[PDB]
Amino acid sequence: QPIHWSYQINTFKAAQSAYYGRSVQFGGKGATKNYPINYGRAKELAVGSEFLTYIVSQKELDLPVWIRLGKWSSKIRVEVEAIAP
RNA sequence: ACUGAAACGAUUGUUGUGCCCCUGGCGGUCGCUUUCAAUGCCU
Repeated sequence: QPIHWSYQINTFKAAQSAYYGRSVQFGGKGATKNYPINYGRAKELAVGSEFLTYIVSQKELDLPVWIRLGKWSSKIRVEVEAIAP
């Protein structure tokens, strides 16, 4: 559940590793296969955000206080409390 | 296969080109090197 959230729209690119770069149309010659050629804009969930989840288990659980999520393996602080009986 | 695996908004570019701290201006004005003195004493 999102408790507090914001979005950033940030561009991402393909690198020109060679000294010479041609902008090629996607599906053109030398570009005929589905790969991230050219550029795109990602609407990311931003640092200014907080989400709430619940884990239910039948045994005391050594939950990691850091996790990674998504397309770019991005860090989340997990702060966790066991809800007492 | 975490709505997954990899993922450069990049490449190039001179805040540039011209420009007299310039013009005018008397270190000027006033001012006695002055005041006193035996070529002297004797033949």
